[PDB]
Order: sequence, then C-alpha cells, then structure tokens
Amino acid sequence: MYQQDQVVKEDNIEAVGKKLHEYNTQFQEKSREYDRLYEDYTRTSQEIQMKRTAIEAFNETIKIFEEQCQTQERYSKEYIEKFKREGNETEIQRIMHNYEKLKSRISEIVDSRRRLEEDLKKQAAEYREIDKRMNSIKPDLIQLRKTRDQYLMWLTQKGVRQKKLNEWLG
Amino acid sequence: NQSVVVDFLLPTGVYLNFPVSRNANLSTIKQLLWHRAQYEPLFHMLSGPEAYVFTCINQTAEQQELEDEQRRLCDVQPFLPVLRLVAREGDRVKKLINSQISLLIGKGLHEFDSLCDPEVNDFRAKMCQFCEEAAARRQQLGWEAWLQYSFPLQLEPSLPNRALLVNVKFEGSEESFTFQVSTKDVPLALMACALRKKATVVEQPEDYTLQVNGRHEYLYGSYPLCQFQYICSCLHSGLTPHLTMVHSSSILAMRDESSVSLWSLEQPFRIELIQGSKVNADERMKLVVQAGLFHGNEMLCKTVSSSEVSVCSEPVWKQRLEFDINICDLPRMARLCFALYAVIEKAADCPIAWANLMLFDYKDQLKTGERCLYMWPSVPDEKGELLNPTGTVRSNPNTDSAAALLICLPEVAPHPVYYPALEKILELGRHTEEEQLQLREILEELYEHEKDLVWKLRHEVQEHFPEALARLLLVTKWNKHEDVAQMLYLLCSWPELPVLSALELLDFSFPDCHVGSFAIKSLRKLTDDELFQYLLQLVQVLKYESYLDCELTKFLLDRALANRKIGHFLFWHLRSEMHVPSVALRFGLILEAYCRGSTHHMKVLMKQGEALSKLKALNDFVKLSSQKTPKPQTKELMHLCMRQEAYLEALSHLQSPLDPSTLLAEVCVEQCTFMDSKMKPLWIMYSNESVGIIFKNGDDLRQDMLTLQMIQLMDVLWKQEGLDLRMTPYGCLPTGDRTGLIEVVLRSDTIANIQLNNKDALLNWLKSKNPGEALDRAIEEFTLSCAGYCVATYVLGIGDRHSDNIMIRESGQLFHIDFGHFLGNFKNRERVPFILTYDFVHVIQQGKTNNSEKFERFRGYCERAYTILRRHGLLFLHLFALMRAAGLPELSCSKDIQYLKDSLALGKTEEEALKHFRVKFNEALRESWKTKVN
Ligand SMILES: CN1CCC(c2ccccc2CC(C)(C)Nc2nc(N3CCOCC3)nc(-n3c(C(F)F)nc4ccccc43)n2)CC1
Repeated sequence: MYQQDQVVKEDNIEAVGKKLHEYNTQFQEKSREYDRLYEDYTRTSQEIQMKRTAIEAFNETIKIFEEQCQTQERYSKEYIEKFKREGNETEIQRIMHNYEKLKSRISEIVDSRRRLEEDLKKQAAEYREIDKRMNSIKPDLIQLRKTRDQYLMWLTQKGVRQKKLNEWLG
Repeated sequence: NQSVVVDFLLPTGVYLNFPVSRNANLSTIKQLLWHRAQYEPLFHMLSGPEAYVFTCINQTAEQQELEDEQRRLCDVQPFLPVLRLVAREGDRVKKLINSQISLLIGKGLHEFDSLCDPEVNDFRAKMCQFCEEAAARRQQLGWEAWLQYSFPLQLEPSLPNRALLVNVKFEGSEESFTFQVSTKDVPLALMACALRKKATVVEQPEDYTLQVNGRHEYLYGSYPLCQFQYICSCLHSGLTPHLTMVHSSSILAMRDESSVSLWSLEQPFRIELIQGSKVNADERMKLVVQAGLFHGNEMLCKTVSSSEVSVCSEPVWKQRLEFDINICDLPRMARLCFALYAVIEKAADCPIAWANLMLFDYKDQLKTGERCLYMWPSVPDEKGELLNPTGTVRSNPNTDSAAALLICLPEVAPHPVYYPALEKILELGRHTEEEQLQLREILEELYEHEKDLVWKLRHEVQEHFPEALARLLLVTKWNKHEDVAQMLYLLCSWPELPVLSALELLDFSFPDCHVGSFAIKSLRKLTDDELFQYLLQLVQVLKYESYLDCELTKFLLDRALANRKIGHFLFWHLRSEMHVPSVALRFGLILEAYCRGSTHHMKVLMKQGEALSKLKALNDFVKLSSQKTPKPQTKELMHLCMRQEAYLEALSHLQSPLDPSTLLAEVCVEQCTFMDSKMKPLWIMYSNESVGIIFKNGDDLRQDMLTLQMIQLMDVLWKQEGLDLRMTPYGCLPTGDRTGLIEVVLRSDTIANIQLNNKDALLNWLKSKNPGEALDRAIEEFTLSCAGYCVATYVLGIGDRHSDNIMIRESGQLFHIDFGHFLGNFKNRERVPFILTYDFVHVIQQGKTNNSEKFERFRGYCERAYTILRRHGLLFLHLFALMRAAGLPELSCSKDIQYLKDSLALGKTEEEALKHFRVKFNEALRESWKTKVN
C-alpha cells in the first residue's frame, strides 16, 4: 500500500555507507568550489563599485577643468583686447599658450577616464560569467546535499550507529 | 618616488603644472604655487594667498575645500593631483562637515542624492534636523552635564570599609599631595580634602572634578569611591591611585572646540509580471518566477507561480499572477517576495535569485505602478525554501550588472489608497472557567486547536498573562484585517513588559510597526550600562527593518546623542559594515545623521580612521614581505615604514577605538612587531602618561566580538550575585571589511610558552611572579578564573581549547584567546563536553595530589556560575535570536539556539539540571586524568 520513492543502493549496509562517503566527499568538494566562486563574486562586486565611483571622480575632475576653460574665455576677453591696443601681443601669446596647455591636459584626463571605462566593461562581463558559473553549480550542489541526506536517513533507519556514520562522513 | 606632478587652476583661468613633494602640506604647496604664479600671466589680479582655499576631488568623488592647510598632500589623497583655487565664502562650516562626513563613513553623500528616493531625502532631512537639534541643546547644558555626556561613569556592578592612600595632583604642577581616604567616600568628600591641603601649603570643591592620570576617565557623582572601575581595580592590584585636580573652567574649554477607504476594496490582489533582465543561467533549462505574500515569516496566501520561459538574458512573461487574498486584507507590513529559479523541462531545482518588496511605502500608501526590483543572488542553505522572506526589502545597489524583474502593481482606485489610521483601526478593534485551565496549560510552535483558543481568550491573555503577548501576536491571523484590527486594539492597551520580553519582540517574527514601537517603549527603561550590553544585537536587527525612518533607528540615535561612549560604539558597529551592500544605504544614513549631532566626536573618529588606514597599509606591507624575507629582517622594514612623518603622526596621539577613554599617545616603534602565522596580525605598543593593540586584517572579528561580549555579560551577571570570578573581559572591535582591533592584556603569556621554559612550570612561573605571600592570592585568582572560563566555554560550546589559546596573567588570572568556533562547531557540529585539564587541576590543588577542600571550593565556584547563568538563559536566548540577523555562519538556524537551550538545560528544573551538571563535571574530572596519561 505505501510505496515511497526510495532512491538508494538498497543492499548491504557497507555498500550504502561507502557511497555515503563518496557523495559526502563530492558535496564538500562542490561546496568548496562554490565558496571559491562566491568569494570572487564579492571581490568583483567591490572592485566594480570602486571603478564606478572612480568614474564619477573623473567626471567631477573634467567638470572642474571645463569650468576653468569657461572662466578663462570670459576673464581673458577684457585684457586680451587691451594688450592688443598697447603692443602687449607677446603677453596675449602668453595667455593663449597657457590656455592651450589647459586644453591638452583635459585630453589626457579624458583618455585615462576612457581607459577605466573599458576596464569596467571588461569586469562587468567578468561579474556576469562568475554569476553564471555559480548558477550552473548550484543545481548539482543541492542535488548532492539531498542525496547525502537521503543515504544518511536510510542508514539511520537500518540502525547504524553514530560512530560508523561519522566514519563515513570524514 | 617622493615627488608628484600637480595641476593648479587659478581663478584667472591660468593653468600651472609643476612637481611638489607628496609629504608637504597644503600651506607649503600654496607658497610654492605663489612663487611660480608670479611668472605667469595675469598674476597682478589675484589677491593674497590667504584669500583663496584649495579645492580637490577626494577619494569619494566629491568636491572638497581643503581648509586645514596643515594636511599633507598624501593625507588629502586627491583622485588626480588637481588643486583649484576658489574663494573663502559660503557657510564653510557646513561644507566642512559635509566633506569630512563623506570621508568618515566611507560613502559619499552625493550617492544618497543620486538615488532620487523621497524616502532617503525625507530620512536625511528629518534625522539630520533632530540630531543637529540635540547637538545644539547639549552645547547649552552646564559643565557637569557635558562632563557626563562626554565621559559617563565607568562603575562596577556591585563592599568592605577599607582605607588606602591616593595621589591627588593639580593641573600644571609637579607637586602632588598624597593622603589616605576611605573606600566609601563620595568623590566630593575626597575633593575638599585636596583643596584644604592646597591652600595651606580659597576655591570651592563643587567647582572642580577628578580625572584619572593619562586617561579620559573622570570620577564624580553620588557614588562611593569603591564602586568606581579605576578605584576598585587599584585595590586588588595594590597600586595607589593617581588622580588630577581639574577646574570646571578647564572643562568648558573641552566643550568649546483624498478618501478611498482600503477596507472597501474587496477585489483580490494581483500583479503584472513583465520582464527579466541580465539573467545568467544554463541555456538548456527554463526560467520560472515564484511569488508569495508574507508577514514576517508567515505566508498570507498560496505561492502563485508563473509559467516556464526559455532561458535568456532578457526573459519575457507578460503574465498576471493573482493571489488568494483581497486588497482589504493586506497587512501594513505585507511583504511580497519573488524568487526566480531554473527548472529542467518536465519532459535538481536551482534558485537563481530573489527579491522582496513592501506593498505599502513608507508613507502608508499602497504602491501602484511600475516597479523594477534588482535582485540578490540566491545562496544555497539547509532549508531550500525558494522564497526568501527574511531578506531585506532594499534593492541591490549594483544596478548596471545585476538581474531584475519588471513588475507592475495595478491601479485600484481613482484616488490613491492608504492603510487606515490608528483611530480607524481602534473603531474596528473595539468590538469562562474550563477555558482558563487550557490557557495556563498552553502558555506554560503552537497547535491548531491551541491557536484558536488563545485567540478566543485574547482579552484573558492581556488581563492575566501580559508577558505572553508574543504568543498572542503569533496566533493572530494577519491575512484578515478584522483580526488585525482587534489585535492592534489590544496592543495599544497592553501593559509595559520588562526589557526581557521586549528583547524578544524585536525579532523578525513580529514585523508590525506597532509591535516594534511597543517594544522600544519598553527598552526606554534601559540604563546606558545595560543598553551597551545589547547594543550589538540592536544594531543587527536594523537589517530586519522595512523602512528607513523607524522607531529603533530613532531610539539608537537618541541614546547615541546622549552618551558619547554609546555613540562611539554605534558608529563603529555601523562603519564596520559599510562594505556590505545590503546595509550600506541604511547604515550610511544613520552614520551621517549621527555625525551631524556629534561634531566633536567626529574629530576623534577621523583621527582613528586615518590610523586604521595606515595600519592596513602597514599590515599589507608586512604580509607581502613576510613570505620572501625571514621574520627577523621584516620587523625593521615595518619600523622603517612606521617612523615616516605621515605614518608616525597618524598612528600617534589618538583615542583608542577599543576604549575612547584610553589614550594612545606615543608609539613605541621598537616594541612593535607582528605574527608570522596566518593573517599576520600586528602588535602595536604605546606609552602615555603603556597600552597595546592588535590590528588583525583578514578575518571577520564579529563572532569573536560576540563571544567576548557574551563572556563579559556572564561576568556582569555573576558580579550581580556577589560572585567575582576574576575575569579578563578584554575588548574586540571590528572596524571594517575583515578588519578589526583586539585589546591587549599586559603581563600575560600563553599556556604553551610558559610550559616550554616535570610540567610544574605553571606553579613555578606563579611562584616567580608571586613570591612568598603573593602565591596564595595568585592561586585563588587562578581558581576563580579557571571556573568561570570553564563554565563559559562549555555553555557557549567553544571546543578546541589547547595550550596555544589559553593565557595566564602574572596575577594568576587565566583567560582565553582565538575563539575560532562556538556552539559546538569544529573542523561539523556536536556538543563540546565539559572539559577539566589536569595541568590546571594541579594548580587549584596547590601541587598536592589530593586537596579535597580546595577542589570542592572550585566545584562550588563552577556550579554557582552555571546556576546563575541558568537564571538568565532567556536573556542569552533572546540575544542570540536577534544575533541571527548578523549572518554569522555558526549562528543561522534554530539549532544554534537549541545548543544554548541544551547546554543550559533550560528544559529541566534547577534540581535536575544541577544533577546532570554534577555528572558532567564528574566525568570531566575522570577524563582529565586519562587526557594526559596517554
Ligand atoms: C614574541 N611575540 C610577542 C607578540 C606576539 C603577537 C604578535 C602579533 C599579534 C598577537 C601576538 C600575541 C599572541 C601570543 C600571538 N597571541 C594572541 N594574543 C592576543 N591577545 C589579546 C588578549 O591580550 C593578550 C594578547 N590575541 C590573539 N588573538 C588573535 C591573533 F590572531 F592575533 N586573534 C584573536 C581573536 C580573538 C581573541 C584573541 C585573538 N592572539 C608574537 C610573538
């Protein structure tokens, strides 16, 4: 009348205990592998947020540099005109050359920001592959845990002492 | 690599670029910039150097006005070496605190603004308002009230009538008056004594106060001198106290430095599942979404599932999931939960991720419209319940790469709907002999017939079993708004329960806002001393909260603003978890609010965080160099890195984070070393007017803090019963990501190091450390400390006790270090038996083979300690239940709680528990001999 779904190598106690050891070994191995991957997940998440706030810091730096450009274009106007009607074109050259140096510096920071943007893009795909590997590991890990517990229950019903169980779980 | 090329932006638009030293301060850099700017155009238009202030982009990606021009450039740590000259204008004080806050709490304040969340902005506005209010009121209070706030009394729990001398000194005078006082003198009485001594070798006593030399610890109040921590320690240690006379005037210098009712909406609840995003799963499987309503951990209807869709990055369902509950029956704290999983086609189920969402917002409004829930990855556990209702309702901050669900709450009314106000709840909630027997039988999980009876006589529970409120809260059917209305009606009239019962009510099983408010209302009786005992658990249950503005955050900020020491440890409890994305938002907001009300302590915390940063870099240097070069030659490489001006100044002249009253002044570089084992912890020595700390990086020290905190709690509970077991409750404090500090006990050594110089080296070391008459006293301290730590380690289930992780003080006091696991865990779970060690039993017996009298005294010490702990087992259980929010791997299920239930034998009477403890002790005695005979 009662036909429960027993999925164990229903045989001698020594054989089920042997496979209990093998399943528990595989489970602890799969758990160590998942724990390694979950560590990489946490580190990659920390590094990605670090790169994302550093991108904002680049943004704030370029913003300040563009404010400096605008301030120069306004402040220069009055003087640049006077120096011309005064023969101080050498100093106009000085102001213009200094402002050109500011331009080239902006291009350098723009280049470094784009480099970090590419690093973040690479690490973003890294994060997605670490999460995919974890998601392809979990089904096994849970199945290995359920199988180990099932063999443990079968042995407990048959009357196996706790000492022999501990021997197989070492 | 001493120089760094810096860009300079002048207010006239001129750009300058030259190298400066990484170690020069901003004042020197400004003088250098002004020496170079005079040879650049438009210099004749700038004002003097002191009219401008440097501005940079700091590590938190925020603009910061570099006001302290004594800061070195390496300490400023700009993103890029870019300094901009701007005007000295604005509030300046507000800009200063705003910038220092972002650097102190490890998160930029702009990240809150960028969220564009009204709940966040409303929290900051309200919380920072109240905190600034309390800070302003504190600045008006008298000097005695401020001396209270900044340094609360450190008192013993608590006495004979002894009399001993004391060295009382005055400020700025090497001359000091030594005189005798009684151990029961109020500090005002000793105060007037040193006064009449000063005027005869004409101020008033009540204008002064007493300070411990070399520490920020003060003696005052209406307490006897013996009850003070420093004095009571001075008697047992034998040292004569050293106090300082401080005028009030010196303390002031420190102080100055639209109505569509919800219950008429009988339609069932439903949501529109639309689309997923950024899903990474096996291409051969199918994706399903599970959804269910929850109040705490209880289901409110069936778990309505979706259909299978092929695995892809952006799966689309566009299905409506209808739930078996009406809108008018959804509780206020109704928590709806998703869990996306991958299933093999019907033709090893895998939980992919999960996400929870409140059905009502923080403004009591039923949420309607489009919602995007960024999920958290599912971690496999023991109870593979796909739905994870105990998770936080906060969203995953990693928004650019994490998975999410697009769901839609449907409109239900023309005008928006709210949860009814309290008055509309009490209007609904307003409406024998044999049964009293089963009520007493039941309250002394429930069962169905028992649940309905307790709910039947709910008024009898309130009128005769008030401490059983938690049971009545669990039998209430929250999926029926009529049952809810009647329960909250009784709750709004429940009598005040003791702190013990309120501690249980703070658990996640009781999520109703009204319940938490009732609990907090009972926790307001707590003294600052007692509140500090549960501070760690109180912080952990903040992760259980659903909204930002809550009663518990209100209460914790209240006490932190009233007690500087409580605020200090609240800060570090929150700061040490800012790397955890689940709580970074909530904690950061609390931390910002706290800083605005504690501008004074902000300076202390800033100095501590900088020293902690230098220690991390120092430990990193040692870790990288200890594997290539032997330990002897790595020590001086450490030393060379420490005597740098930036390093030496940052690690010196600070308040210890383990104890803000302990002053860490001068670093003894020579006495600094490290441990060439795992983690390579640092050993930092100091010398003030001599303290040590241990900087451990690599391991989460939270479990070690909880362990030492629980041992310290047993010590206080024992001293409350007149049982002093001569403990050594040293402190452990996590400060950051796998980073913490450990208090160092001086004059102590391991069991092993003493036993390596037949095995009487223990007794011989005690003889050489306590000569002649002092031996007997030392043996007594050993006996008491051995009993208390034996009982403590057995109760907490801390095995793996061997010569390496037990230490002895030169006074004979024993204590433990390096608690790797507790609750019976080892390299696997199993009850750790009671352990007696023959090497120790040799010492209580004073070297004799058989000293019955001394041994029965030691057994009475053990049994009295275990007995007292059994009397407070519910306290330990409640504290551990709340501690399950911390996520400690060895404290996650009810089996860990059951370990404390069995170790303390709470299911048995006191007689039966003591008899079983007797048997366990006896078998431990028999096992101690067989331990070393082999
Ligand atoms: C010749 N030198 C002398 C200096 C020694 C030295 C160096 C660095 C760090 C530490 C030492 C000390 C030593 C013996 C290795 N032991 C030690 N001492 C404590 N103390 C805390 C109480 O006061 C007493 C000192 N604490 C721990 N400890 C650690 C450890 F990882 F750091 N993790 C812990 C977790 C919880 C509780 C304690 C913990 N372990 C190395 C040789």
